[PDB]
Amino acid sequence: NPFQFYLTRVSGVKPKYNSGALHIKDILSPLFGTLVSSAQFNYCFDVDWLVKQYPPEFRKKPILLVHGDKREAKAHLHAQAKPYENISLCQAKLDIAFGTHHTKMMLLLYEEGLRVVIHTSNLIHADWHQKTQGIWLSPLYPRIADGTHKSGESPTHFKADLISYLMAYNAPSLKEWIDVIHKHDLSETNVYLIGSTPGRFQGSQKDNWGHFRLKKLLKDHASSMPNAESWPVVGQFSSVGSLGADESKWLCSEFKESMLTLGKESSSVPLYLIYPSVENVRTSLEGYPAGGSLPYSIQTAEKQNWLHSYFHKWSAETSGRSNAMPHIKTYMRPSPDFSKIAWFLVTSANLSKAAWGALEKNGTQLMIRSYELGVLFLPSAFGLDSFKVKQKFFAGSQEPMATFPVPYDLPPELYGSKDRPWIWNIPYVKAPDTHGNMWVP
Repeated sequence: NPFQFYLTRVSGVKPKYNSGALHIKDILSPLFGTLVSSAQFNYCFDVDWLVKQYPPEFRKKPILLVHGDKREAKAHLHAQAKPYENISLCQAKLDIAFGTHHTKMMLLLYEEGLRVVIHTSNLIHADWHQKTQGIWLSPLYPRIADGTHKSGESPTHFKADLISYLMAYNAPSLKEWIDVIHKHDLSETNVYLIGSTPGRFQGSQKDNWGHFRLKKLLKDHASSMPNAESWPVVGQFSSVGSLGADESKWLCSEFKESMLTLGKESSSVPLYLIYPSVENVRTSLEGYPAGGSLPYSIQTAEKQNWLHSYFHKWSAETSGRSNAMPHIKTYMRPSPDFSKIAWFLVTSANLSKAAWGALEKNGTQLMIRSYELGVLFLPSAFGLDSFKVKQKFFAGSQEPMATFPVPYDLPPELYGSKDRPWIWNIPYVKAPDTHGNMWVP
């Protein structure tokens, strides 16, 4: 299939729902390539666990961990890695307050070429065990021969855009990876990179990152259709930032405005937000502890009760994952009957200004606090005008190159009047979870 979009394996679902899913041990297997070295960009690391996911024959190859931890957290990560002489660390600079290094990416250098993996899971056992997580696997990119001058660039500009993302760190260990990427041919890549890096972007730079980057790609590489105003926007995420006292402050002004862009020309567009309810979490495979990875605080939520009228339950019968709580984040533009989509984005970015950017200085500057990274699937990059939605995620549909695997059910289902968004720091003592426990933070 052309999309190379996968879910992680879920322990406890029937095998038909894991056939075609990937565990981290599969990604790092010798079948994917003969590993020389690797870089693991992430937020949270269990180093003992991570080294054990590499094949035994590859466990002494150099590994670079790219993280954003400071102070005692930084010391803790260094102490985790100290037993492993082959592990180096790169601390990503976070010079704006309340930012984090959230990007989840593997750079895998092999004897045979290079691969890039952009995904949504932390490098801890629980993120790969019973959660819904998303992975994009690049092609095996071959080396460009010594002495040959060619760009190695794709029609989506992925090579230059990945180098641009790594340049933003201003880090010597990542300049080494930039030089690796320069030496490989990434021309087969059919996705667009959408990154966030921390900073204040004006002028020539405003469209490089965050939601203005999305807007620019949709302006330039998508077409508007008649009745575009009836094509909804769907956003699906595992954490919610402080969005302001009403929808006009950010969500339905600048964020929705970027998401509804199509084509170059100059709003009643429905907006569906998918976020687990308390009942989704209680009845999940993990039970209430799944909610330790859904970090919405009561202090934030009680400032924006207007937001919850946009919320829809998690449901994923299409992939057998209704009880596997989502840590994937996705954004997409379905048709009014949800049978087609104009584009699909899988990313680390949750529904927050820190991740997507907030306009400042009278709309001339986009300020971003965090590192995030995702890949955008546009029909034009596949010779198509729209994607047909795959009816069953792991099924064999008659036109796989035209048929996009959406991992959750459409249309999304609105919360009922008794439902509440999962809020992780209040107790739930009315009904026990699948393991027989309550939640008492």
